Amino acid sequence: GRTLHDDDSCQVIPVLPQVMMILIPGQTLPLQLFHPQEVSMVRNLIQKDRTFAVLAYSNVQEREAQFGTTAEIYAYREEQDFGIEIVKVKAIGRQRFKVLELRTQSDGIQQAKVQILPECVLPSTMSAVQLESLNKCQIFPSKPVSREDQCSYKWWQKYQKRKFHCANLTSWPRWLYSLYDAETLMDRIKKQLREWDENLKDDSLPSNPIDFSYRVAACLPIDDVLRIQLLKIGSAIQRLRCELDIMNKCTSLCCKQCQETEITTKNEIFSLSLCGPMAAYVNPHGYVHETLTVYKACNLNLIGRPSTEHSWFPGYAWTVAQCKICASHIGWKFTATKKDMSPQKFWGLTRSALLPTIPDTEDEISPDKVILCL
Amino acid sequence: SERPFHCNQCGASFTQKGNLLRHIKLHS
Amino acid sequence: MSYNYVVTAQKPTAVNGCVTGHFTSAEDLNLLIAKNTRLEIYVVTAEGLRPVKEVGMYGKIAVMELFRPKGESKDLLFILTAKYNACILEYKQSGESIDIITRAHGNVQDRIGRPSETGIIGIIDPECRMIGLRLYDGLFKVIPLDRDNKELKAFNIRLEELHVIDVKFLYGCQAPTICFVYQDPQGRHVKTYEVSLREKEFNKGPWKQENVEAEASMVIAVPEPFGGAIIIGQESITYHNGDKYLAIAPPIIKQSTIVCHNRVDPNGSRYLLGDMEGRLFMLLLEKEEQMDGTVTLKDLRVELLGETSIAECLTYLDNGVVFVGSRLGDSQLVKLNVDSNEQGSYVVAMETFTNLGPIVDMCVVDLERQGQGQLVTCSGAFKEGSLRIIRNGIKLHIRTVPLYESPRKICYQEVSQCFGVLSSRIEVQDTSGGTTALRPSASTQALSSSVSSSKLFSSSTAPHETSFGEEVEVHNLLIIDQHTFEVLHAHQFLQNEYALSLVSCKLGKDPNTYFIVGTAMVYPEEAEPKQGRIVVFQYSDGKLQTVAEKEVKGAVYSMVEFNGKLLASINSTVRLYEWTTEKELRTECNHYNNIMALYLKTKGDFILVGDLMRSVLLLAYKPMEGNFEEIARDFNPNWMSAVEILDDDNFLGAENAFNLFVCQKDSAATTDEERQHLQEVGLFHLGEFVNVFCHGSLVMQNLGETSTPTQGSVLFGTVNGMIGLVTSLSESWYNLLLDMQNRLNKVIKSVGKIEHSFWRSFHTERKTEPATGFIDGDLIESFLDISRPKMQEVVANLQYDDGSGMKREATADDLIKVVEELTRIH
Ligand SMILES: O=C1CC[C@H](N2Cc3cc(C4CCN(Cc5ccccc5)CC4)ccc3C2=O)C(=O)N1
Ligand SMILES: [Zn+2]
Ligand SMILES: [Zn+2]
Repeated sequence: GRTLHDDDSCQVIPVLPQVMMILIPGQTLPLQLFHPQEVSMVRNLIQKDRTFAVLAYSNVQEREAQFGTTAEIYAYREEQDFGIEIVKVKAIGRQRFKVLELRTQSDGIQQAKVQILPECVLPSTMSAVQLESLNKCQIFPSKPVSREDQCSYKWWQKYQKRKFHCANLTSWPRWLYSLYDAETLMDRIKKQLREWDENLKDDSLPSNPIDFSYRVAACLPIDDVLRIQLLKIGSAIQRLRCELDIMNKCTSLCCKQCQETEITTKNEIFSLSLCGPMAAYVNPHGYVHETLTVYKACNLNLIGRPSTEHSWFPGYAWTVAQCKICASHIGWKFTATKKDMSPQKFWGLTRSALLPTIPDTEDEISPDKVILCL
Repeated sequence: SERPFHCNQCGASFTQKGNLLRHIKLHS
Repeated sequence: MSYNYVVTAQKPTAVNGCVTGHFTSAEDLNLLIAKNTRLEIYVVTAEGLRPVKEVGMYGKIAVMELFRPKGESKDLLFILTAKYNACILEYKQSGESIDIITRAHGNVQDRIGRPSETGIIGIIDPECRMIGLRLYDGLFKVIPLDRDNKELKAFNIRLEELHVIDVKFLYGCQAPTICFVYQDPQGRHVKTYEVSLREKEFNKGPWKQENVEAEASMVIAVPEPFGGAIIIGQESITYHNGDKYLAIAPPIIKQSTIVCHNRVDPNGSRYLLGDMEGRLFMLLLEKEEQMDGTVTLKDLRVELLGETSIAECLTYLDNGVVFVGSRLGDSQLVKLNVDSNEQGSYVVAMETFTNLGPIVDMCVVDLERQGQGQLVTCSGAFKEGSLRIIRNGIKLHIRTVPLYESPRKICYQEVSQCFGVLSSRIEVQDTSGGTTALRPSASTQALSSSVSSSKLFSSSTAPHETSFGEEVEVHNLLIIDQHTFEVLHAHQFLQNEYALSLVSCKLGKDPNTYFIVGTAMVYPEEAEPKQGRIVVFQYSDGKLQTVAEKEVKGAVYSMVEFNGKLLASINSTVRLYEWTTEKELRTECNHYNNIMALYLKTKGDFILVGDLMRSVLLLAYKPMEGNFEEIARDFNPNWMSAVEILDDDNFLGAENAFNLFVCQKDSAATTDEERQHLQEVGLFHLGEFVNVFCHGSLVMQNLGETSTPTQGSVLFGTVNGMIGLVTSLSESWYNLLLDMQNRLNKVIKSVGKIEHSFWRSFHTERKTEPATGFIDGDLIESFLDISRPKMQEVVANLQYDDGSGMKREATADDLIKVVEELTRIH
């Protein structure tokens, strides 16, 4: 079934030592166990509550953690892979908690006294001024269930005026209440995720904002130390707000493959022709590339000599460019042939090889701390 | 050093065959 | 740790319910009005309304219905509070002693259950067989009406339809039948179920589901002759009774949305209808006796009667006299003339009952006495927009100044003997491209007028257009004389410019006093604001001049005077400006926060900051460093409505479910962890929604310090017009007055037998704890109204701590003089 503790209660539950990655509630965790004490300890959990702790480490090398997530096992199977006899276990994140004590046992397995942090659920912001006669005008005549009719901000505009009609009884306008409204915040995200990657919004994302906020915290392209901030937030509203602030702070692009190398920033983008900054170009072998033009990029190595052969930008010669770290292909460096060419050198990055990320300040000369918003 | 081993995907030139094979595998 | 005392200065004035019936005696006709926690009982005379009794409850009155079960002389009153307290009340008079007795009571709350989007709905079967409550989605609570059920034991019934919008009990049905409009994916529909008290279950109704209009918002049960029901929507009025389904959209109604109704003819032939804009209609149900005695509905006709105040509820009394219960403006009595007047209106106002409406801002001014302060508020909305001047009678004297447009902020500029007020009026898009006003209001009928020169965003303008008919609100800064209260000047802001904050102060070395407004360019596609101004105005010689125009990156939610500098909050930044000698604003400091700096109160070098989710944050200006440094915080998510600095260590805020809370700077703070965390030391369920906090007192401030028993004085205005005052106490008084509260609770007769401790218990949908750090001043001051025998019951075996040695039996006469000391704070 489902084993769940009460809010704000102290619980003492074991921590698996091999685990280190942050577990967001809702997302699934598969594990591979070889050690007998790990297996024996998991076997005992199947008899009892089936729940263990997955910490959110701030420094995994020192094993420093202030919060984490409980994990409920739901799948157990003693498999064999590569001539090794291993147990494969699947668990799911459930409750959040605040780390209190980290007593380590006689085994390598260590116990953890911890206090369950509750999921803070707030009623409608306008519910606070009593559900009176304008209440019957609060509910909507269904949704348009149309991708094109519900993108109509004409619908989202009628949504705001009607949901927050009572805004004039308070000291703040309707549009401020929209900035704290989950459905609005959710759709603000969806519109920006679809901007990053085209995909079906209906199937891929859950409709519940608590499920939505957590699901997005998992798939956001961010460091797990930054992800700890999202794990602390108890209100799906503040969580959705924070994720929007992050999304707006992801102004740079890194290697999609290694994700350790900041290539370029959005500032460096530019439209070479009226075609746009990004366009789809073809090579002489039938390969199609969505190419982004940027003035400056770094942490790249060049391959081969420049060639004008089948150049997408006449007057420029391309040189294949790849990531400094993993050598996956990132694009091309375009260099002008003549002196009267306007930028003289620029870069053509293929989109599928890039991934947006927050500009890191690995230069410790000016490391101003990133402040997330609620 | 005339690099007659070309990748049809990105265009990289290579000077021996087996080096290009290492390359086209990273594309996947 | 903090000992605070809270008392009502003005009871809630807004009306949120009203019914007629025979509650006092079977003969005379009663009118019962609900004003949040107050309940007023009248008798309908031919002259006007004769007040009879006025009682308060320990709860926000959510349901109020009269009914006469079989074998009763007069009607009984059923009330259901916001905390789900149920009760049946009887009017009892013994010569001239009037008392409301509790026939039955109980709490009907369910552990587990989602409070419906549509709120609490309470309906009583017309045969008084039962009471139905729709409290949670998917459930229907039924209280069977037996003489036995004095505890109101009830049962829920599985309700397959989740999103129910309204429900009523139908007349002339074999079994008690309910009719309701619900929503599911296919649109809205209307359905009926029979209620079986024997089976404790649902059965098939008289006439199955039928499809209704998209905006069906109201259900009216039509009395016995007709049967069936009328469903009112946004553009249609329909009648349904199985065989027949008639729906009309007469052109006279399409322009507005109907929000309330009341029955005129007792058989149901006529109904009164009021819309959101103050209009008043009459609905006619044409009959046909068809021999037998079977009256069948033939048609529906609607007539426009006139304009009233924006009606929350209506109730026809008799002889064409109608009570208009209003929430945004003054409630009224109106006469319905059969023959129109010269304006065309068949309605004429008889009486006007003052409603301090929604108080959205206020300030205290001494104005004339130079000793006794006066409170000027921003009350009401739309055409009900108004100012109010409250002062002590020298009881409360209130003078009204109508504006006919919504006032938003107010502040006082003594230097020019006038007030600065931010207001907004609605205009409609014109076919020409411009906009057309709806009526003349304060901003339109001003002596002098001006519009700010389109400069900053004249070049930086986004391309978008407004369709014809769209309502668009225009913002103004009003200058109002502090004596006559006429609009001396009205400055209109740029199009799409939204005025948020307003202050009046002196800056830097400049001796001129300015009106500073923080604005925000609000666009529809732009979700968070990216453009705004801080304008400095100067009012000199009857004319308003723009002094400086400082662009910012976002919305200026708040501003405060901060020791000669202008402290503004742009989104999450807390920016400090300086007034250069060249009369311009130069940034000195920034502090980038985790939260949007919406609420801002300041005391010296402390700054209290808050966002909409009860995130409290305490900053401090470091003079040597020349920038801001954070002191402490307490982020517990919950809706927050306003906030105020009590003293250097206490902080007062108002949060969700009509609660009050006090956060305190942790004494015995040794770690930087606990130094930087504020402890919640006071929690209190006020019952009102606080919009604004204000330092000041409506009493003679008292020059010579006459050992004031309380320290501090904070006023606050609420949504229901209630004005309250909060003041701090000493440890011995709090401990004493607290024991006073618990003794009074034993001798005091509660209306509906609601436990006081339960009423004030801190409550939200998830968490419910008892109140701490707060004294119910209204309970203490009620000690003076009981009898001396009840006082001797209260004081019996009660000690103080005066000297920690002279604790003695408090006499009722010692104690009486003590409460009198507390009545003098308001
Ligand atoms: O601007 C851009 C970016 C580069 C991109 N290219 C170019 C490209 C050419 C080839 C083949 C073409 C045929 N030669 C034969 C040859 C040998 C010696 C000298 C000249 C010719 C081998 C490479 C393979 C892949 C790519 C590729 O991805 C593109 O099309 N346009
Ligand atoms: Zn890489
Ligand atoms: Zn390649």
